[PDB]
Amino acid sequence: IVNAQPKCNPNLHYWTTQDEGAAIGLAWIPYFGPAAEGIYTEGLMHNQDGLICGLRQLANETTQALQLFLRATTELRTFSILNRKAIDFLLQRWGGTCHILGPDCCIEPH
Amino acid sequence: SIPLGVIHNSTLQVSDVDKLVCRDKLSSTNQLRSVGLNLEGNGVATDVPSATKRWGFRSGVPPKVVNYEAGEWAENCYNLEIKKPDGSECLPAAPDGIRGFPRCRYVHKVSGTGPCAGDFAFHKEGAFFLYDRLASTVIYRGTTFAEGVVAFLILPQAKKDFFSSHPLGYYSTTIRYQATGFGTNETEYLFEVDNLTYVQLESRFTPQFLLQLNETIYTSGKRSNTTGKLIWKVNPEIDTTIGEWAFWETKKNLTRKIRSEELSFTVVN
Amino acid sequence: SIPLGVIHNSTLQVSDVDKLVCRDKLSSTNQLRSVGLNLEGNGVATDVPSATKRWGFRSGVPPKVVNYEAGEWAENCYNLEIKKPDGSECLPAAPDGIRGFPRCRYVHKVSGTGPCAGDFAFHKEGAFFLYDRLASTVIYRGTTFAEGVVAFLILPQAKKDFFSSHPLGYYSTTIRYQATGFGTNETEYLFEVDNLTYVQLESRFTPQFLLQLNETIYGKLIWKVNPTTIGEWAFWE
Amino acid sequence: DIQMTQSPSSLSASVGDRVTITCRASQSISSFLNWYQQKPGKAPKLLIYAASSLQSGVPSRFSGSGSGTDFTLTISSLQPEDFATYYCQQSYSTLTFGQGTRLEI
Amino acid sequence: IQMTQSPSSLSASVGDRITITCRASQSISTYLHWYQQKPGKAPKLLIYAASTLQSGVPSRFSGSGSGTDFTLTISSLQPEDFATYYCQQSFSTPPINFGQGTKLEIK
Amino acid sequence: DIVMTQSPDSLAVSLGERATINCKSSQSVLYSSNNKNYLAWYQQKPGQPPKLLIYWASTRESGVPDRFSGSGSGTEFTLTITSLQAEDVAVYYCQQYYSSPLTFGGGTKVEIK
Amino acid sequence: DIVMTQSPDSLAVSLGERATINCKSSQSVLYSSNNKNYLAWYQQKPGQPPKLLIYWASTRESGVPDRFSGSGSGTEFTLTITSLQAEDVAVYYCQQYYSSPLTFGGGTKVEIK
Amino acid sequence: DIQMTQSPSSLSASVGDRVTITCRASQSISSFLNWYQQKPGKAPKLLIYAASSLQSGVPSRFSGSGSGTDFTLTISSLQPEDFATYYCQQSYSTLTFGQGTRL
Amino acid sequence: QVQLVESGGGVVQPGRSLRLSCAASGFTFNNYGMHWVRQAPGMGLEWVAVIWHDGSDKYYADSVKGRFTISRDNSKNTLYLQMNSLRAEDTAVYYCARNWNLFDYWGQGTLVTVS
Amino acid sequence: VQLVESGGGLVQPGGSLRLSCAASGFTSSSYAMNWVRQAPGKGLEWVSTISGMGGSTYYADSVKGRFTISRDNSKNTLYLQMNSLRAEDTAVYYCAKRGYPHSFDIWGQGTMVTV
Amino acid sequence: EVQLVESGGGLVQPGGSLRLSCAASGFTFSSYDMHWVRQATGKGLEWVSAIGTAGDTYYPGSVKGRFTISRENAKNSLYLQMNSLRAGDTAVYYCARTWFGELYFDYWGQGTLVTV
Ligand SMILES: *[C@@H]1O[C@H](CO)[C@@H](O[C@@H]2O[C@H](CO)[C@@H](O[C@@H]3O[C@H](CO[C@H]4O[C@H](CO[C@H]5O[C@H](CO)[C@@H](O)[C@H](O)[C@@H]5O)[C@@H](O)[C@H](O)[C@@H]4O)[C@@H](O)[C@H](O[C@H]4O[C@H](CO)[C@@H](O)[C@H](O)[C@@H]4O)[C@@H]3O)[C@H](O)[C@H]2NC(C)=O)[C@H](O)[C@H]1NC(C)=O
Ligand SMILES: *[C@@H]1O[C@H](CO)[C@@H](O)[C@H](O)[C@H]1NC(C)=O
Ligand SMILES: *[C@@H]1O[C@H](CO)[C@@H](O)[C@H](O)[C@H]1NC(C)=O
Ligand SMILES: *[C@@H]1O[C@H](CO)[C@@H](O)[C@H](O)[C@H]1NC(C)=O
Ligand SMILES: *[C@@H]1O[C@H](CO)[C@@H](O)[C@H](O)[C@H]1NC(C)=O
Ligand SMILES: *[C@@H]1O[C@H](CO)[C@@H](O)[C@H](O)[C@H]1NC(C)=O
Repeated sequence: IVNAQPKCNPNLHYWTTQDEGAAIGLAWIPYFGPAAEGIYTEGLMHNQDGLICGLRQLANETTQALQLFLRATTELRTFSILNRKAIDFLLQRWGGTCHILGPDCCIEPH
Repeated sequence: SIPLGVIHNSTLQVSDVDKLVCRDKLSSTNQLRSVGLNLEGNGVATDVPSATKRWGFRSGVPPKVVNYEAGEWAENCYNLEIKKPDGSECLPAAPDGIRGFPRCRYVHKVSGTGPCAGDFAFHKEGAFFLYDRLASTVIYRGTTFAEGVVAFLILPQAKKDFFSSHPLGYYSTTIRYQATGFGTNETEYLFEVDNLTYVQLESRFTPQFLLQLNETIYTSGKRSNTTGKLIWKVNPEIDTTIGEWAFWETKKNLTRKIRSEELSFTVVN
Repeated sequence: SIPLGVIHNSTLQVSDVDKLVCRDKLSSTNQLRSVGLNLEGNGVATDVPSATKRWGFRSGVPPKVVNYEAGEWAENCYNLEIKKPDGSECLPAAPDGIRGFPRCRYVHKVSGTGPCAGDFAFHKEGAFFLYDRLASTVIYRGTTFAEGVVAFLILPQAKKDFFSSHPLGYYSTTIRYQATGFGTNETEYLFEVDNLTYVQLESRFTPQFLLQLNETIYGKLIWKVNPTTIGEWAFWE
Repeated sequence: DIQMTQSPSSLSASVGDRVTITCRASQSISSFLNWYQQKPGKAPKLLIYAASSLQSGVPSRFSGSGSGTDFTLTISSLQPEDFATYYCQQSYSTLTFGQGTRLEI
Repeated sequence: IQMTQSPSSLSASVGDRITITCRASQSISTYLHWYQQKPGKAPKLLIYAASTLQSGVPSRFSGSGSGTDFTLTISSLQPEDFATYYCQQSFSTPPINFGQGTKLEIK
Repeated sequence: DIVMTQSPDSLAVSLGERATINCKSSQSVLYSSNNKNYLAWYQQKPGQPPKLLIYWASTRESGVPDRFSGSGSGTEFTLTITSLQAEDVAVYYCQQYYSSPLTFGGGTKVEIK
Repeated sequence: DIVMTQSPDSLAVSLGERATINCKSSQSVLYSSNNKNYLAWYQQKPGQPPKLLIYWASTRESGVPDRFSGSGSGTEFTLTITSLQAEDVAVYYCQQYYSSPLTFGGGTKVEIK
Repeated sequence: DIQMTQSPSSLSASVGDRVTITCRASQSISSFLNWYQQKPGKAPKLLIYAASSLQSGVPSRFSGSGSGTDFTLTISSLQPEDFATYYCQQSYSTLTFGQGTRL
Repeated sequence: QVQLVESGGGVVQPGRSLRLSCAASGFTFNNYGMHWVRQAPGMGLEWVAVIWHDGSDKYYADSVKGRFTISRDNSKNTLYLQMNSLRAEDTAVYYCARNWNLFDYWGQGTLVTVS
Repeated sequence: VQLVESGGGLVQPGGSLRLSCAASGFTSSSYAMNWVRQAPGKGLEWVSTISGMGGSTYYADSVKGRFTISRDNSKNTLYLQMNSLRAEDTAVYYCAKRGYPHSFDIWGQGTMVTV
Repeated sequence: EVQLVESGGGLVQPGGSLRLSCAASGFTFSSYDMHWVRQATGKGLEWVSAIGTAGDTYYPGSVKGRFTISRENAKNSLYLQMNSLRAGDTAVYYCARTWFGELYFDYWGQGTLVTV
């Protein structure tokens, strides 16, 4: 739970960049498009306290690893962490020599 | 080996690197997401006097930045205009990509002079300063930022369940502060009601209180005078504490309203 | 969700991510390729008076850049040196990485003055300005660019016939223009045949006709020049 | 979210008179409105594209004016055939049609 | 800066309808406060902002004013009400001055 | 460093009509973020400490009469006395507080005619 | 283009009394990497080629007597003659080798009294 | 890495006395030293949050002193329950403990 | 149920310092500035002194600009009026008040006679 | 408010042992619990710690490849899976909860592991 | 209200040292950043030193090492210690107070003249 952390915000009001599929109008074009302020979208995840609260805890926990990773990297701007997580996931599950019926390899018959 | 949270059935299970659990399915990179959650949601004090204490100046460490794809609305965001007491630059100018935090209920704009020991300003709590989808470890001059931490998430099944719709107005008000001795224990702040009127600032004062104070000064504070700029000490003379609860807390309802008469004003000098 | 085109058996079928078709194989990262196809190929007018209409100035939108590994020869390329009537810069200075578009048969170097409402110049049609393997949404001062659109391709099965060999001599001619009121409908162009001699532009004029205009002529002089339809065919035709 | 509003929800006019139909946008859309007339029981047909231009083959009588926020469609002469529902489509974002206006005698 | 209660003294019946008015040198925007003091007793506040009443005050103790002019009205008098009253400005709080107030007495 | 230059070294003008002192900075002191000009104007009467007149290029000090009007933007600035009076005779200075070395322009002396 | 301006055009000081020549540069000539100022001081006695008194702002040439001491950092520098003997009457020049043009400031002439 | 050294390995004092126990770090730690009191045969108890802050419920007689490289702990009155051994932990890197000090 | 209890008083001949204390109960002393108001035997009440909520800032009436100094200790919920200089006209009852802007709560007075 | 340790016993050199630390009065999921080992008469050394949710597992240099530590947040229990036990590991083990400078604050009663 | 008084001016031999003291009243000395400003007789105002709230000292190049400024908050006084004074330093020295958090000098003390 998050009572280790002093107060947990029950409501999460999230702003995110717009989905690629939703926009169909001729506002994709940069010239005719929204300014930097307007690109964002809105959402509220108030209904589920447990997931978002757990999430705040997870972010507090992960910051240490994130900081150490930033210290090791020479990146002025780091945008590859998600891709590195993806390649780690694939390299881990399917690195090689994966038994058809084994813990190491996800593959399952039928 | 940053912890990568896995969302399963609206329950957050942090992933286990070694286990390579069969259940979790990562269909595409869209499912992967980075979330920047504000510190204000964590119950930390968010008023500028306390918040400045957490920020600190150090030199010899290069600044680093990260991108968070999605972020949380922050009640309080800070924009710093600090200059050294001789007028030298204290905070590095923003790089081209860096832009102000997108959604802020209250922008605390602090302009003032403080000792600036380090090349860059760093968060003593280890958190990042969030700028418009970029999370930095260093404060940048004149760009609205909300201090926060970045969490990496594997979203569930990409079925539009999460961060695609609201399962279920942007009006940002700038609270302008002036500060001396910024970044040290001996720091004093003046809330700037208007050009000629300033109010001494204490941690107790919350943004709603400050806006109410601005109204009270305007209506009946005799702010305009030929003496000079007026610095007012203010105390809400009400038995209850001012703004103990957090913004989410109790939906900020049934909260005592401090009518204009309750506030007491004296001139510091 | 950028559309990805799979080239199999010399036929292009855009990849259907949902169907997870197993005909395509991505043996190596080399098979993935980003090709920048010039806008002139689609058939739009390429002369400076018409092309300028597409370019527009806007503020508040950050410039973005994307690389394209391979590109196409551009019949017409544009170099812009537009200054506001003061002399204040109108187009951002080229960043370090950006370089002029290579393989341009004609470089239309437009220099002049025009109102510049926006911080940056953008393409109204939504296309990208192509710079030496970097496609940018904005125009950079002094750097040759060709209007184009980037496409992402899965090359066929490492056969390398495509884009590593030609399945089946670079000379660049710099056409130079002087312009006023650039970026607005009230824009006037006079082609610089020589230091002291200029010819006023019309939309119909093509690079070939402009090149002969130097021969035709023989206190700066502006010449109105009248030569049916000229260059109705596209450059390839 | 762009909100099309067609001001004259029901307009009645006689033959051989000018009629203007106005479609308003919640926030500015740069000349991206489109006007479609729908005869009852038949497919809608495009009349004005880009808020000003006239699609080929449309009678010249139809004309439109464009702006960031406010748009107007002007039928110079209302011959009896040009009596139908007229829709304004905003193409700036998410392609929302207007409520529509049925012109009648 | 100077606050005056216009009626220097007042006398009235036990149930009489009586009002008092306070005169301000400047213009006070609803910042007048009304205090009632019984003889040989601690003064007690009545009206916070010249309109808003205190929790324990009797309803009849209702007054209103704005700007320079402020008034305190007693709809029906009572035996206990026969006591002095005071009005205070809030604009210039550092030099707060109390002025002699009407001595309510039987008529 | 910004070097401040006041164009009229001495500005003899008769009482009651406008007097304008022009101030030029080597590079502009208009900050982009707040769009506020970091210039101040100081009046030094003979044998008194200088007293602030106009700050933020245009904002006036509380004590200063409305006769002292300041204006300008970017690189160059000006101070205008709408109606000069005998009491106004003094040396008027510029300051730019936009940079590391605080610099005052050479003084401009106004004298009645 | 760094331009050196020496503040006293002439400096009449009596024999045996300290003399100071000020040297302001348009741009700072302190180099961050080594934190040593790229300036040199030259003495041109009348009728002779200039002589190199001080280099690196403070370092003194071997021949130069201890009297000549150079100090300062960043934009502005000074050369101090602790005791001015009569044989030190000359014209003293600055030099900046921080940047391309290698400009010299206008000379400062010191005259005994 | 940094090496933690408590200067007094063992010292004996009577009740009611002023005693200072000093823990020294080879390289400076930014006030990240926390003190532990271990009763003999019982699990250690935290004393000082970080160099100076005194843990809630620990007697006020214990006083935390901190500095960049050298840290000290002082027992005000030496009650018998406080006669137990003490430890110093650094939190700059690797969370090592100094060799215990015996009263 | 806030109770302000005055203390001290007594009879003092002019010129001897007298210390007055108003006890505070039932409210948070920290966030309320307090007032000292003196009511003459029959003449009427005149304000004497006020202190800020934290105790830092204290204002006095013109008559008593230097003679009387006011102080409070937040820990004990008590305020002290130091009657440094005593004159015969100072004889009156003294009242403490609980709020800076509005004298909402007055303690039962303490009688001070200069004699 | 209470931490309970179990699993200690006699294990021959090599082999594996599981130490179970359970939390009473605390939601262990929230707090990052730690294991500290005290060698008999040779002081205390920190052996491993876990993040609250279990994402981050941290080990000492000595047991970097030997010990696997995991948390079952559902049961408020911590498991330290010692493996390939060595001679020096014959020491009491304590489980503790993180603090302000990564400081062990609440200490559960130690359990003894002997090789 | 705000009163700044300068003291310690006088005649100093070239290469000697002088200490200037600025007393302050009518405002909270600790909060505000205090500056010393030099005005030569014929050269106009020149900024010569700055002291911050925390005791941080900033100087222009001319007096970068020669001048040390100090503030002692308890007695509401500002101190400028001038060392190795040269002929150029002769001027009227003002102690100025910048407005809270900004660099314009709202209040100037009555100047003191030092001659070298
Ligand atoms: C992720 O979440 C964690 C958990 O909430 C955050 O941890 C917080 O860290 C900040 C700073 O890093 C702390 O603020 C400090 O407060 C100190 C005052 O004492 C506090 O201690 C208590 C914490 O209680 C826990 O630890 C103690 C110590 O072992 C245990 O006894 C207790 O059982 C808990 O295990 C609070 O309960 C108490 O109310 C106080 O708040 C300050 O001393 C401290 O440093 C100040 O002084 C230093 C020396 O001068 C100076 O260097 C500092 O700059 C500062 O001025 C600091 O203010 C929080 O107390 C702490 N919370 C908890 C619950 O531990 C973590 O910050 C967060 N990280 C991110 C990136 O989000
Ligand atoms: C602020 O920190 C400095 C640093 O040593 C110290 O000297 C000063 O006393 C501190 N101020 C307070 C009020 O503690
Ligand atoms: C509150 O401050 C704003 C500017 O921040 C001002 O426009 C407004 O007038 C103030 N409030 C009132 C009631 O005047
Ligand atoms: C150019 O465009 C402007 C803006 O729409 C318009 O006012 C003007 O009439 C146009 N002129 C021409 C010649 O197209
Ligand atoms: C003509 O202009 C070119 C540049 O366009 C220049 O190099 C050349 O010297 C010029 N010649 C004459 C004769 O002006
Ligand atoms: C404050 O100053 C600014 C700049 O001169 C001005 O625009 C604004 O109206 C002023 N406001 C007040 C209340 O004086």
